[PDB]
Amino acid sequence: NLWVTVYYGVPVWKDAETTLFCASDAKAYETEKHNVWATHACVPTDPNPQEIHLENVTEEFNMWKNNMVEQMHTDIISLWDQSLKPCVKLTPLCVTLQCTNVTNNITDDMRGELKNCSFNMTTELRDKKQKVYSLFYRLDVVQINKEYRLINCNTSACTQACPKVSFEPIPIHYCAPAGFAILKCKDKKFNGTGPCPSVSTVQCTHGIKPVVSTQLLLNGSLAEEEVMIRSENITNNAKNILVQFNTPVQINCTRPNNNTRKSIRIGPGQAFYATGDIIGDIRQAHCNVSKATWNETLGKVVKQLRKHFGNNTIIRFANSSGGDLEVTTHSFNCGGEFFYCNTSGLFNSTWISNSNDSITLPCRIKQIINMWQRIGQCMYAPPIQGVIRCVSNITGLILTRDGGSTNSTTETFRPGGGDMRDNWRSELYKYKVVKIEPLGVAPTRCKRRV
Amino acid sequence: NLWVTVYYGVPVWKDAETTLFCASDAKAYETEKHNVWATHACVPTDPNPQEIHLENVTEEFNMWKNNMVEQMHTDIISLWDQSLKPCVKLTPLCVTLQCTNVTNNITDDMRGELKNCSFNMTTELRDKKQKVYSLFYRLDVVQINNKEYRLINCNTSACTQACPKVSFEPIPIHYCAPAGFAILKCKDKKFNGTGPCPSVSTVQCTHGIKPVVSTQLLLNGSLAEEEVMIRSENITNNAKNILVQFNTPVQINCTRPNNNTRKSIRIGPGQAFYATGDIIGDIRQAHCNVSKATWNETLGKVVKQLRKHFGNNTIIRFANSSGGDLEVTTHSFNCGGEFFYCNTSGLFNSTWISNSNDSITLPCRIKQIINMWQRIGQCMYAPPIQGVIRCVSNITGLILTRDGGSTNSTTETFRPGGGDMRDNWRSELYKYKVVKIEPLGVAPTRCKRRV
Amino acid sequence: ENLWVTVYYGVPVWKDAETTLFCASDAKAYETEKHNVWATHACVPTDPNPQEIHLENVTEEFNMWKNNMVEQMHTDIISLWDQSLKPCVKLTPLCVTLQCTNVTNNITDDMRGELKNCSFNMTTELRDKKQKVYSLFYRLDVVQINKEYRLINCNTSACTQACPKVSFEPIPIHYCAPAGFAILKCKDKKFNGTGPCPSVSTVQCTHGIKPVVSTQLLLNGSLAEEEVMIRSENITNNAKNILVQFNTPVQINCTRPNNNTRKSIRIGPGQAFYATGDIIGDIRQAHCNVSKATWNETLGKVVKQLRKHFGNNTIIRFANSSGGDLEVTTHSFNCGGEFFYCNTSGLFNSTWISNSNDSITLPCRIKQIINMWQRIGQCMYAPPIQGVIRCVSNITGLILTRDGGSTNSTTETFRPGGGDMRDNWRSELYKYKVVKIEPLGVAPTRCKRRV
Amino acid sequence: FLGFLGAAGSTMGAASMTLTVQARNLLSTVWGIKQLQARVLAVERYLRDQQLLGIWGCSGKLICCTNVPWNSSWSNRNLSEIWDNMTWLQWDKEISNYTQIIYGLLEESQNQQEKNEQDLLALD
Amino acid sequence: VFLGFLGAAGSTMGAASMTLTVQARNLLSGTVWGIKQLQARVLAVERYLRDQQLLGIWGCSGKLICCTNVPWNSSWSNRNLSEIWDNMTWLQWDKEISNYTQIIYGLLEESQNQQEKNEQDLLALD
Amino acid sequence: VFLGFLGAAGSTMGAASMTLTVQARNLLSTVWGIKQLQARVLAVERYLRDQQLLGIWGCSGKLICCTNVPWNSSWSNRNLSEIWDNMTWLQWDKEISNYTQIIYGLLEESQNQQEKNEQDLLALD
Amino acid sequence: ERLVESGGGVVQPGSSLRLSCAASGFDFSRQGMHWVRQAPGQGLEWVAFIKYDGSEKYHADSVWGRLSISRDNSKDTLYLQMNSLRVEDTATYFCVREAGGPDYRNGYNYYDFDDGYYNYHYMDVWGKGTTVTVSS
Amino acid sequence: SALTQPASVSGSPGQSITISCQGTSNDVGGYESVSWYQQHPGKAPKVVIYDVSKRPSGVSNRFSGSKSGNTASLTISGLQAEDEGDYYCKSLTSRSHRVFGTGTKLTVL
Ligand SMILES: *[C@@H]1O[C@H](CO)[C@@H](O)[C@H](O)[C@H]1NC(C)=O
Ligand SMILES: *[C@@H]1O[C@H](CO)[C@@H](O)[C@H](O)[C@H]1NC(C)=O
Ligand SMILES: *[C@@H]1O[C@H](CO)[C@@H](O)[C@H](O)[C@H]1NC(C)=O
Ligand SMILES: *[C@@H]1O[C@H](CO)[C@@H](O)[C@H](O)[C@H]1NC(C)=O
Ligand SMILES: *[C@@H]1O[C@H](CO)[C@@H](O)[C@H](O)[C@H]1NC(C)=O
Repeated sequence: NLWVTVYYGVPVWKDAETTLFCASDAKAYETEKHNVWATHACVPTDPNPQEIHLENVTEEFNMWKNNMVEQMHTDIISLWDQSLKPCVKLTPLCVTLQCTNVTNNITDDMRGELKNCSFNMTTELRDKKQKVYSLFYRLDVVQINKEYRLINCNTSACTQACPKVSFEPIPIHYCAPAGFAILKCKDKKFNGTGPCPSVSTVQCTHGIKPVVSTQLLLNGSLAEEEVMIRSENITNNAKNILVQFNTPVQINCTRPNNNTRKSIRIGPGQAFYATGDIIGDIRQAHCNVSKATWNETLGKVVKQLRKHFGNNTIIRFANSSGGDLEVTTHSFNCGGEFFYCNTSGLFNSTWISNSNDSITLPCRIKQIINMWQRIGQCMYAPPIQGVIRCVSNITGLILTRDGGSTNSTTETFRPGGGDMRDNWRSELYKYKVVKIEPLGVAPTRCKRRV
Repeated sequence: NLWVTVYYGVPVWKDAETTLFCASDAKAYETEKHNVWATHACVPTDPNPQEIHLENVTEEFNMWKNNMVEQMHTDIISLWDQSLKPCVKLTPLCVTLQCTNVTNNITDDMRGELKNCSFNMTTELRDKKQKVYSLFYRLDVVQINNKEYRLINCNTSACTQACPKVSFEPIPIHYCAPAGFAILKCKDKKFNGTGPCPSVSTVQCTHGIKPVVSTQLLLNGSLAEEEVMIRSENITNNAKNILVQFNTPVQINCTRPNNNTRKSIRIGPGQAFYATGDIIGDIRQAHCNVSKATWNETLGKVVKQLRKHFGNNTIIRFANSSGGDLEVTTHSFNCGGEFFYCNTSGLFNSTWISNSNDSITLPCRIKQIINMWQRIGQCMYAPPIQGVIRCVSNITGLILTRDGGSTNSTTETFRPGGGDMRDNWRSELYKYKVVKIEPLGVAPTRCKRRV
Repeated sequence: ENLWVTVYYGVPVWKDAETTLFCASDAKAYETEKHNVWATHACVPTDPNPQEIHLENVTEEFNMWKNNMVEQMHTDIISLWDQSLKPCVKLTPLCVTLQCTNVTNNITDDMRGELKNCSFNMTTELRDKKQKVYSLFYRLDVVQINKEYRLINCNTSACTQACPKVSFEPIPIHYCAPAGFAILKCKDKKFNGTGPCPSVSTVQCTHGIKPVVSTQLLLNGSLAEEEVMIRSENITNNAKNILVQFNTPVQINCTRPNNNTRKSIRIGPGQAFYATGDIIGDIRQAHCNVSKATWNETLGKVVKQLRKHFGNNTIIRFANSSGGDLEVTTHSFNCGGEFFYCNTSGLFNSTWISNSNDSITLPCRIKQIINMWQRIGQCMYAPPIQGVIRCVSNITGLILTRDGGSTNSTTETFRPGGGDMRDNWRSELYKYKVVKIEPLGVAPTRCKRRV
Repeated sequence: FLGFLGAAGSTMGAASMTLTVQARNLLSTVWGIKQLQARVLAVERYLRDQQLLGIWGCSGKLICCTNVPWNSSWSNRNLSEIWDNMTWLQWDKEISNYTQIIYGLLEESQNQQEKNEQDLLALD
Repeated sequence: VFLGFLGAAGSTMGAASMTLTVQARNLLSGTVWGIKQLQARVLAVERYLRDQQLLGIWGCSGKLICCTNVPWNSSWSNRNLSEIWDNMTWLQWDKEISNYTQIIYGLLEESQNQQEKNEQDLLALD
Repeated sequence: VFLGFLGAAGSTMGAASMTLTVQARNLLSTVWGIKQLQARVLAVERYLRDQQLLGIWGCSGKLICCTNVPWNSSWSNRNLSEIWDNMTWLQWDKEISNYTQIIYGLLEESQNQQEKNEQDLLALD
Repeated sequence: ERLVESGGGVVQPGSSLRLSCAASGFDFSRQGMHWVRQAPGQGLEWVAFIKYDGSEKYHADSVWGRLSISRDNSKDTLYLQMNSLRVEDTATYFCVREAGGPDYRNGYNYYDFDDGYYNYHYMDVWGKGTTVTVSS
Repeated sequence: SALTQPASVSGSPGQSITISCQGTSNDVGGYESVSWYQQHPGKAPKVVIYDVSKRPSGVSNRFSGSKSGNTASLTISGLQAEDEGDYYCKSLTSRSHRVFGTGTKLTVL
């Protein structure tokens, strides 16, 4: 004799998708620096995590099909252009530029990277023209027919950044709403996809830094005691390969040029901050990585790659195959100044059957950029006073494969980033969102009194 | 003896007003193409919606005092304005134009309808100017004093241009009530717009309603069943318009034989203006075709049921519009993105007293500066489209108005006229009504609470 | 014996809290809907009659200096002001070279050079043509470049002309709390600025509050009964403003004798700029009248109450403002659609030792470009008002700042303030307080549940 | 199974066995804010009906009776001519005026029963 | 007579128990003034549900006055019952037991759970 | 012992029946502002849906409640002892996921008949 | 594009007379007009100039306070009035138009008040004129 | 002050001639507005120089003018029979008045 019994609040969950709200500390809120990511509007986070260690539970995980990375990609883009509306848009900057080379203290390596352009510009009064001069990099000017023009003139109106807001990434936390829960996997050996013997639940994710970079992961979470390689299809070359370093490597980047900002007064209440003359010597920006440390982490990476490609094959590293400057260079920002570093000196080595050199990398600086691979948008970075020196540590790599024409004796790996969605997969690979289903039915020998 | 009892969930409803959300079909929601009426943000509707017959019920209906058409009228205005925001403003085009009549192979009747205009305009660089030429219709240019002309809208208000990516095609739109509210449908085939409906049914929400814009005619609408019916708020009052729904449709073909071309002109950073260049081939006037055999018998059926309200011995006459603004005296519509202004005087010209392949040709005009909403300050410039266009539509409605200063006469005349946009949409929502559920109810029966 | 826990729902327990109160407009203001600046169309209509409920044997603590209602009122009104300027014209192209010369038609010795005749080149409807126009500008809105003049706002921010179809009349508004919250009103009449209130009555929500903006004085405010109330956060501290309330209001008459005609200038397609055309008749300075007998009698009441805190032997003397910007040293208000900044030195000039148609006149000037909220980057150009303007107001309080400082002098100096604009609205929200209702409560008694 | 609102034409007695099906239907950029307001409206409307049912002591029931007498002035028709011939829709209009005054009767009566329950068990 | 909303605020605890229903009705009433006004409706709705589900899990599903099967600790209070109901009011009663409010809510949660499990076993065969 | 939210996910089905109350408390608690508003309303309607469905079955205010409906042997023929000692709620849901919809409908109509049965009994007997 | 003068006659010294000039084929309300008189065997003599709106009037020093000049754009006619004519005042008066056009600066055309024409400081079209003589 | 001009200038066809027309430096060299006119018997005078030194449309290109400080002159190259007639020089004054020159008579051999 079995009868239907209903229970409310049983611990049963099913996979689903939902909108997750922000969570931030009070560090930026108290300072009131008006960051690009609005922490003041963002909900304050919990004082401490409340993770619960669950036992006898195995849950499936899938970072490649995870919906959390889709929301993060959309939210950051939405937050990026939300801060560009207030400050000025450089719609009248499309004029004819008379540029000439600078030859005062120019080194041969930067012989023609930056020019000296002069042009007419508007003022508050709509019947006056002022003749001003500014220094523009070669990557931002093209010969119209000397006469030069900005690359964005035939693309769209080109908006500049707000000087007050800062581009320094800060940690953010994602929290599920009421009735939903987030599960975290604490298995170190857990690769991209598979069951997790140990699963824990949290109300808010750990601090995530929205660092944007290509071919290199900077300021990210590290692995534990080994180097983890994740790929939705290791055999397929079209799918990128993600690497996580157990021990970070330090990189030093600097801009030796000492340029002076010149606030050109245009229009009523609008300002255009141009680049003035550089005092002292002029040299290229460069980044250093220790050869002893970099060669050490390559040895750890190649050992992991042997497991998925045989312990007898030859692993070879090559530079970028080709494309534009955005995808063939290590793009990042450093104290408000954007960089495009040439990383051909790193992936140049071969491994078969197996003293601070400080490898230097030439780098370039661009003023007009397309942040999120879109067309018709700008973010013109104003120049920064003084010399820029930022120190960062690399916490991963993104690699691609090629060839494999039935010759299973040599493997070539080259850097490449399809999009920034894969950049944040290395931080959201251990988190998934599920919805609770309290209602449940079970059989029990019990009745209702009449 | 008797004690009150409360029942939760009784079938009782009361009249109320509420906002209904959007809905789109699966086929229209997977087009993956932008349009004026946003296919997104409209919740999909399940196939084969359930229609529940309600037996032994009589419900009052009224289409004239309906708030659904008012909300639909406001929604479409908001939808139209939302799609014109991302488009580029055409404010630099308010410049002096030196225009000359184009004459290569112009036919006699269309002579003077097209102007070959050349004018200075800006470019991407702010310090340079370029000379360009374009073709403008005579309805879009006015005199100032190789003559000098000027855009008509410059002295009223500047306005943007229609974005080529969006389309004006009237995809079906379902207005669906939220939870706690119900929509009642009148299945009666003799519903004259007012009075109880013996056959009342409830549905999840309405079927596809095409947001078509037209004047003096209703196109691509719903047809009555087996009979032609006359709808009016007050037959005696001549001011009130009359709505007619055809039982059978008549085919109308509207074509523009001119082979216009598109010549893109870059006016600034990221903004371009689409103009008209040289036209290949001969130049001809746009026109529409309606079969005379079907139109004549359609009026014969219409005049018979219309004679019920006037007696069988009443003389009924048809005449063209009384004149006035172009947007109200002409049959205005669109044909694949091109807006037409047709002359319907050739249809409503006949008389009736005590009662094969030939067709009727209606001349039509083309205008680009468009308001369409009887508003000031919000116009739109429709860019030209490449190649010739032909569209085939149905005529499933008619709007007429009565007149006459005689206190008593045996002759009555009717003229077409587009009063308001609500008339075009109230002809589709006359069968629907929104009610609010009241689950609470009290009734007496023998039931004493245990103590 | 063996008393058990019992939970009660709906108990009357409350504590302080913060919430977003909503508006409540009157029935009359909800029907005209003539595009009010405070967007009262969206505001919900209020209750037909007040529903005050008196609470007996209740003691509540109040604090008018830390009440969050004024912060919400201050935050909202700025947003309402900004929202009403978007859909109207922006005067971006008016920043041009101006050639201004003095007017000497029928000037007065007071208005020797207060008005300038400025001419400039302004854009016409066509982008390729510019027409010479002239207008009259006040001296406060023009600054010399080196003759040559330019608008003061040109080098700081370009802003919007005050919209001509909107009105600035301060209609009353009601702030009301949502469900689960209650508003407590202190009916005590001796309540100075803090302390228990013997008579606390809960109300549906606040009464009509007129959003009047003024400095150095309180206009059209609330009146105390049979007493003059002086309220300050800290009387000992001289950096804290002093708020005064009048039991008997004193009337002030303000007018602009000049008669000027508004002239509309077209600055572009669909944009119009309204400028002062010409002044008909003599030119005279604006002024305000306050009766000497009433003002002197009112001042006698103020010193008697003010002498209580500082000692009955202390000598009270008054003086004008200590200097600074025009927005703080003068009395700022509006009369119709024109803004005044008036020199009130003739009022605060007396010395008290403590043992009928004089009509004290306060000549003053008028400004057209105003930064009302003391924020840089958002100004407004108020168009001129046709004809002469006259209005009477009720002076219901003052904002006085004490500047004694030295402890070696017995006499004390009081000067008008007005640095913060929250004081005007704080003088009307001091009676109300916002609390939240907690219906859950547990009490011990004798009750058991059957097993 | 007559579906939602399928008993609107049935008599009061026949419609008393289909209250369950109608209870579910109570709750279920231009279109964004328009739908958000409507969704919130349904939630609060359903709670208002439940709150009134809550203070009557039988919130978790579909059919409920209270120990308060019926007034003959409200309706002189017997039970036969109410539960067998007429319709719920017609019944609402007949006693629409009396609905407001009746709601107060149950509100005070239920609170009276609570006092009796607490005092009865405490003494015994 | 009628006292209105919060009418018995200053009245005694016992007298206020007879007018608890009037406050219960006021728990859920029914661009700058737009979305801002919308949060008022949501906040009121969610607050009512929190106070309802918390009371529901104590076994007091729909009763304005309801007693639980837990003892009253003498440490919390030692006052006569006559003064509590005939002299004291609900305003100052909250202050005395404000610190111990959180713990008592937990005891009611577990007490009701024990009742549910015991009821099923008792009626299974007895 | 206390285990927090979802603490007994992998514990015994009978053991989890004693910790049903902890989950019930966790059902409900410019870019950021609008995003949060959607979640709050979604949580409110989700909670009411379960409460309303539980109310119609006659177990509105009871965490544990059983109706007078027989348990079909087709859905599951496993022993009562085996289910409550060697099974978890996560595995139990998958075994009756297909048949869950059928069970829900039966309890809805059964309660209404029970309500009508008691109404006519107390009228005269 | 054509000007006709009329009103000639014979008057005694100290009398008064008025001459009328008419303009057609072009905008009379945008350009100013002059007045020149000549005698056989004598050179051209300038009399006066008037702006498009008649804001100010310019007269020769030799005939200062002698000839009054006014215009009426509504009637599309020009008026020349002189009082107390002398024996030497006889000449052949001509109605002459001063050519003008918009000023071109910064790429735009700058007109005057009420869409006026800036004078280009040269004369283009001249009237046929009328001969007047004075006898006693 | 009326401008001073020579009584008469004679020149055979095909030669180059110069005509002097001088006044006050402020009137002539100040405002830079100088014009020249040609007249025939029985016909109104016709403008021959559009600007101070630029010819208008519809006139022969043989005409040429120049200014040197206070002095200004007009030069005609390739004299023909049709050049016979009367020539006058007109310029603005300091006070924006119009002054006509004395005039020069041209004789063709
Ligand atoms: C491959 O060789 C390495 C050498 O260290 C060894 O550790 C590993 O077990 C080998 N794997 C297989 C599959 O033979
Ligand atoms: C309809 O027409 C007939 C003529 O056959 C006429 O006798 C009759 O009166 C008409 N109907 C009415 C209502 O007048
Ligand atoms: C014009 O006014 C200014 C100041 O008002 C004065 O300095 C100047 O002398 C005045 N000029 C004339 C011509 O009145
Ligand atoms: C101060 O003088 C006033 C005069 O009316 C008197 O009422 C008050 O009591 C005096 N106070 C003291 C402290 O002497
Ligand atoms: C509650 O009661 C228990 C036993 O009756 C006792 O041990 C405990 O100390 C009491 N609580 C406090 C806070 O005293």
